[PDB]
Amino acid sequence: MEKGGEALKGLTFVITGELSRPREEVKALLRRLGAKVTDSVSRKTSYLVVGENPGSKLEKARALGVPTLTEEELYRLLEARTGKKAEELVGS
Repeated sequence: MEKGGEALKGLTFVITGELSRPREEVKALLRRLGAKVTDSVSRKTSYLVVGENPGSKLEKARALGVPTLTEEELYRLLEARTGKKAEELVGS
């Protein structure tokens, strides 16, 4: 009876321009995860998904004070909540 519904919701994720990779695919699953996402910074944001390495996110992902959100946590609760591979392929 307890559906819970609290994977990683209540958090926002912003993508610096494009992070240097497909930010629409990961964002298409983020919304499905209940959590919200953005692509700008004014104050209420200050949350970015660190996926790539040399991604353009190096600006908000490095942040000399701003807080960045590890995309790993998003990748965890995603599978830990989806119960299936996020790629839907690869193998085993």
